[PDB]
Amino acid sequence: SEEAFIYEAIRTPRGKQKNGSLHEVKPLSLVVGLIDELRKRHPDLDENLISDVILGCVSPVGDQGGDIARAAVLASGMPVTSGGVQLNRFCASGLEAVNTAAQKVRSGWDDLVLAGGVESMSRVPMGSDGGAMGLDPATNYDVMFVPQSIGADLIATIEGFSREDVDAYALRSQQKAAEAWSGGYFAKSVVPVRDQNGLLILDHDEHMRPDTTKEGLAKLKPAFGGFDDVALQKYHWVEKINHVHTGGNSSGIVDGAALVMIGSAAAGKLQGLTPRARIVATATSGADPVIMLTGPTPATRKVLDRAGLTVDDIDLFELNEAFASVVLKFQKDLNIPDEKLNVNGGAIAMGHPLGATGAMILGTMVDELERRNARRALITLCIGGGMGVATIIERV
Amino acid sequence: MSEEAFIYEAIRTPRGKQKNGSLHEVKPLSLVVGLIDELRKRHPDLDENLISDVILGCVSPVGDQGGDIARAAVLASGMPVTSGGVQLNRFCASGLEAVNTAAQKVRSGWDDLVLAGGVESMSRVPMGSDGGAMGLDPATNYDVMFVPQSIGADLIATIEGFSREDVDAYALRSQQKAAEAWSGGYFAKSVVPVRDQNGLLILDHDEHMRPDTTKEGLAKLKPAAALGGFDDVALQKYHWVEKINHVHTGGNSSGIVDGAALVMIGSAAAGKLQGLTPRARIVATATSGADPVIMLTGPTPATRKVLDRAGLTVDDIDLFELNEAFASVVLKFQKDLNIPDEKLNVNGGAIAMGHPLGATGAMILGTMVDELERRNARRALITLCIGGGMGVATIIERV
Amino acid sequence: GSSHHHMPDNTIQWDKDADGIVTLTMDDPSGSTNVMNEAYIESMGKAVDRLVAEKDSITGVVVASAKKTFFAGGDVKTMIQARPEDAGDVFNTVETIKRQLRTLETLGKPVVAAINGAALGGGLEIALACHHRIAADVKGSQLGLPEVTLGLLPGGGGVTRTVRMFGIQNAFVSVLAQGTRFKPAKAKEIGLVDELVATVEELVPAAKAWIKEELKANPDGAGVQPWDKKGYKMPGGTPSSPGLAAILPSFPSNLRKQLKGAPMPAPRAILAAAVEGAQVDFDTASRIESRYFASLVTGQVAKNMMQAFFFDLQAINAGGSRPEGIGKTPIKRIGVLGAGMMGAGIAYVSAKAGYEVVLKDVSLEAAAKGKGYSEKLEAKALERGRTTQERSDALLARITPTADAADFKGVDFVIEAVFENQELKHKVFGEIEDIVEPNAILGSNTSTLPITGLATGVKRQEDFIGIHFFSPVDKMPLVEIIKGEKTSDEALARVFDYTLAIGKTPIVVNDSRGFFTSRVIGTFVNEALAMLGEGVEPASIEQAGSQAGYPAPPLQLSDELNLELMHKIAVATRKGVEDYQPHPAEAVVEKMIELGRSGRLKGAGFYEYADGKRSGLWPGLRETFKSGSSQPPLQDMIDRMLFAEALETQKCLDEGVLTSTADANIGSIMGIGFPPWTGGSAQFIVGYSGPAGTGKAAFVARARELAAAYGDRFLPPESLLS
Ligand SMILES: OC[C@H]1O[C@H](O[C@H]2O[C@H](CO)[C@@H](O)[C@H](O)[C@H]2O)[C@H](O)[C@@H](O)[C@@H]1O
Ligand SMILES: OC[C@H]1O[C@H](O[C@H]2O[C@H](CO)[C@@H](O)[C@H](O)[C@H]2O)[C@H](O)[C@@H](O)[C@@H]1O
Repeated sequence: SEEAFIYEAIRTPRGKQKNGSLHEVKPLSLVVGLIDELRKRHPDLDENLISDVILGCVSPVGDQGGDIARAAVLASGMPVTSGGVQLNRFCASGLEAVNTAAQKVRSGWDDLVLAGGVESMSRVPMGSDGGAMGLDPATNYDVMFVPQSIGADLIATIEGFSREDVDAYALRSQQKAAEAWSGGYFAKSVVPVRDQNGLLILDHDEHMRPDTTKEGLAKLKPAFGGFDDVALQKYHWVEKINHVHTGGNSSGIVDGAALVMIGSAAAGKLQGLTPRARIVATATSGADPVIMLTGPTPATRKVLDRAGLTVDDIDLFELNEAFASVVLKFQKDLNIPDEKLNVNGGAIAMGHPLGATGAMILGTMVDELERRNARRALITLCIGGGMGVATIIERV
Repeated sequence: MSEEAFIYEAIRTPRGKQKNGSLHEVKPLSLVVGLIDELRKRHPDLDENLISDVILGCVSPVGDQGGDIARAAVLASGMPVTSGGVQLNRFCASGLEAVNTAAQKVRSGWDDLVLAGGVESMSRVPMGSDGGAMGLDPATNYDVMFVPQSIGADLIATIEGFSREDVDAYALRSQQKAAEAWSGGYFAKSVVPVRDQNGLLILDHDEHMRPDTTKEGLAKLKPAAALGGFDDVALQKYHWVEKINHVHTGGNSSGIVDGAALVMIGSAAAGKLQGLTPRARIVATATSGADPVIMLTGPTPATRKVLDRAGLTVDDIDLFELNEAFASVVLKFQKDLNIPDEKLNVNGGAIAMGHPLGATGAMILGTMVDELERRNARRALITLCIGGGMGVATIIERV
Repeated sequence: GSSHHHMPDNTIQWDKDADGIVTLTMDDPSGSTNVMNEAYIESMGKAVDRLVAEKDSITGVVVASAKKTFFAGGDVKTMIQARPEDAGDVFNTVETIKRQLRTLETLGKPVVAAINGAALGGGLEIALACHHRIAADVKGSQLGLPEVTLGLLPGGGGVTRTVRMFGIQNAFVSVLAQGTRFKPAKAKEIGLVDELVATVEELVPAAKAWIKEELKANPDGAGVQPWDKKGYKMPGGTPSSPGLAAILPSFPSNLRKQLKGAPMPAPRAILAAAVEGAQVDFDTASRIESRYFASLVTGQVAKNMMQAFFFDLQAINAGGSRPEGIGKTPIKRIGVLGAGMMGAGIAYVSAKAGYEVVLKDVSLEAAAKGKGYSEKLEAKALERGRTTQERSDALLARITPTADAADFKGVDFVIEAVFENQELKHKVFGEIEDIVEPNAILGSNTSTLPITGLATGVKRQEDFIGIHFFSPVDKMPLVEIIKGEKTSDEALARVFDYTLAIGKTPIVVNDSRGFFTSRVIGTFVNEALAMLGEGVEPASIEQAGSQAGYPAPPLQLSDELNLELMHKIAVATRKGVEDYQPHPAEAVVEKMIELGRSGRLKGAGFYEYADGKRSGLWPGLRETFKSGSSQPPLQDMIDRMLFAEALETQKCLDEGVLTSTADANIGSIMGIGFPPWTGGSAQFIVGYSGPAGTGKAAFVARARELAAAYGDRFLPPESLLS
């Protein structure tokens, strides 16, 4: 019945992994800083009307364990009735938090919900949580576990994407991310991180290498425990895997956090909030977990059917740049026009904070739709384990 | 709001004890896969491709419980790759939160048939193994006034006036009503015995139960992670209380056990297409909270909020099911809302059978579906106290 | 750019010997002690660049001093002036300072510290950056990190390096949290220092010898700290280690228990900086330490504590309240009149300082239980090893407990500690004033009786003076010197020197009824009793007292002082004005007397007492005063106690009872236990921080908010109003 609307979508900058600016900032602090920015924009918001806080986190251990969402509620001084729950659906965890928030608002039993995610990969590296699929040999042997970097190379092998091809997308992401920054696209949505004294720590995406050239990308060496033989046991018609992915055409490992406010039209009207976009549809699907990164295509198909829409009805496509071939595969499958796809750069340039990316690229499209004065945007991410999450937003 | 969410199945494993427990040798993934395979046994012609998500609560999702154990269960059990799989953590309520979220997904309409529940193998992944900012980082620990739940529970008993005999009286009541339920076959259809890869039995009952508990034996116990200055910290906020009466022991507190629970939830159209019969309807859900120093008074406002949401009062509810974390928490809840005694944890609770952090919410949720059915009653209300001062409540109506 | 820098004199003398061992001798020519000031930072900047330029001809470094002390403290004149907007400069200064020390640390070659004297605060931070430390075991030499006592923290690598050496828990508990100072023997014992020598002249030779040996014996580990080695293991584990992670959530609660909930942000910041620093590499850790340091220096607590325990305290120790021009006069034989818990405590701290005491009472049975106070205390010190058996026997042998008045011959210092009665003192002083030495000091330990009135019971009124001690005398560090209008400036200065000779701090106070300490601590106690009579829960009153920063909650203190003594003071004040609107506490005092409960002396008071030990609040207390009927905010109770004393301290400054804000602060802090975070009951006015503002202006705002709710006694005097 109720319709779910996005009222705010902010994110911290993404600090790099080696000698990063954010490496000294606890991930809990990143979330609190975004909560305090929402307060700055809406000081007369009745926080008692925020019924939940839903954060994605792929590695909920160490500084990110013990339900980091509830910690953000108490540490930021929000009301104790504001809930707080962590969830983990791997790479899509950030968008999954937003989807769940919307679906909660549609059911009527929540009024105003904060959703997002946090990942300080320089403090909590991926894999810090362990996992059965990886460490238990009985079920590892049976689900044919293979790291995503190999699935991405396998994708490029089957589809015929050359090293030049994946590198050309990498160069394009750097160019489009740099042009968006210099164009002021990100001025209102990227909240600089400061310390307890107000001194600046980070106000831009450090992983960006905007002086990237096609020649420098070819100098890089590929990332390449016998996981190659495991993959080719299932994809038996493929003789050899072409290892095309390097650190220059793969998503950067960064720290960052993102926050989104979501509520009903009645909930927003009661708090003086102007809706910025409407959550039209969400869909979760999947594909083979050995190749692992082909989830976006069926998830995007499902959400277009569920919303009564087609590729022609979508103005902007944003797919998480986990690897170059993943985006190229998606672009080939659905015949996405090149000028509609990841228009402001993506994770290859700016970085991929696991628990937070979904809420970041979601907020990136709420901003770009308003700037271009466009209507719809489809947001998707490939997920570890063969999953796929897609979402359609409509500008208001 | 449009689609109505219905419970179609609600099973669980027996709870194995912490010391020399039968379940200590079973990976927490296998506890989940075992419940998935029972659901296949009950409905061999279920088109699993209509299961859009698998939502498992888990409070310490590390080691054997890390890496999104929900998705691991989906891949391990051989479910379709389109069936998703997500872990969540809202402390003690993660089991019921997974069920509420599944129901809310069905109500939005963008999901059709959802598996929900939780897993927690506390003998293999002790609580705290995940760490956390509210505890291990001194900057914010000093501010949120962190206090272990066992001390807020004693603070509750000190404020409301619950003596050591009062809390030991409830503990006896729980052990008794749990032993009565087990001998009367109340749990025969829902508690799924755990077996190994050969079909040999591992566990078929709640090992933590001490059905021969005596009121004199409970008075012999010694009061109870709590060895620092937490007593003085709590009374800094609760400054009108002079001394804290430590009434809680291992015989009136929730037991530490392994376990898992699964609940199948879908729309009216979803179950009809698959030939399932809806057993109960999710009437309303609510989360609230209270002070996190005395963090266990959450059930009271969350229950009031779900009654006003569903347009009901305390009188309309036939069965109340509150998680027996600490005996004082239940006595407070009963004192606050004037809950009739004959309608409270009527099959015993966690003090007798155990409290697998991630799975408890779905375990006691499934306990009330069977008791509503066995009594031919109409409405049950399930609530849990949550760490950090949160509260979660759910009303179900029998169909 | 990012350098070792940022007009001032050069501080470090450079000398490279024929072996390639550089001797950096710090000798700031602006004062007697090497300070971490803008001059030092520049000098150490140049020297570190030179160690790197001439790295080919340098095999080792030695850091020495040309002062009596090694290196002590920071530039407090600068740090007390940092505003919140200056946090950028503060962060850059401590990072520059630590960038220098870090470069010295990773020079690729051993660096040894030659600690000839006190290495305190910033000084010890320099030595912790070296790979080896050698200390000359000389008298008065101390080593520690006392930054927390000024409301600061060891911001020059102290927190980071001590945690690297000892682990989180041991570094916090032993060194950082209370800024404990160590004698060179104790320093080597805990790992702060590595080895000792007999005299200072051996230091640099022993250092250059240690460099020469280290290079040949340990060629790969020369100039490499334990934490810069691959495979380093933090003592007691890192916060990710499961053993430490099991007990780590209890460190902030244990600290909250020790500080009783008071607003001291320095120990909180130290524990945070330690734990977060132990989670990251050494360089990221030291930067976190910088941010927590700037977080303190720009705050108000640090400015209060820096004003009190540095500027105010040094102004007093330097003879600020001492009359100018007067000369010293030695003391040879003290005579204590009365063997109560005061006279016995006066006989102990007088003998612990090396003075020959004569302790008289009214009976040999009571004078022996009086000297036995010095024996039961010398037994606690021999059981814990703090004193030898030879110095504990020479201490008790300078005490002669008697009941006769003839054996008072040769006494050149009389400190009377008899009961609080004027004509009794006139009698006690009359029968000794002639058989003691003729021109000796005549001192009284009265707590309310005017010294002017007591001075008429002797002939030499110019040598009659108040010498007010506090119980327990062995542990309280203040001596309130009361100047009667007959007292001369010499007797003032002589008791001033007596106070500095027994290891206590003196304030000088003009004669007035109640003096400073008693009168002010009276308003503190009466505020709690009024609240109790207003129906507030006693548990909330004690919690408000403890959480305000006081060493003892008020109702607990109201038992130590007799409730009958308070009734007496109230009758006295009423007598004076009539020859006055009563304070609401005066009804509680008499009501408690009427019920027979009056404190520890009666075995029954606000608390209950079983065989001499305190045990719980009296259960009948809530029925008597209808406790619980009034439930004001805790902060209102906290401010009511703090503001009553602060307002009463301004009244004393207005009336000429006190002559300096230095005496008002140190007097309130060391005398009546005013919370240290306030910096003193006078600093509390100019440094109040609340919701509604900060400074003297906000103090008045909060004063009127309290006066509008609880009584006009909370109305500020005019001297606070512009
Ligand atoms: O526990 C969550 C709350 O933490 C803070 O409040 C605690 O600490 C305050 C400072 O002394 C107390 O006044 C308060 O009673 C404590 O609960 C924080 O200020 C709150 O906003 C949080 O909800
Ligand atoms: O036992 C090895 C088999 O691994 C794959 O099969 C799995 O496929 C999914 C996980 O990757 C799940 O449905 C389930 O764990 C298995 O069916 C592979 O597809 C098979 O060919 C292998 O025999």
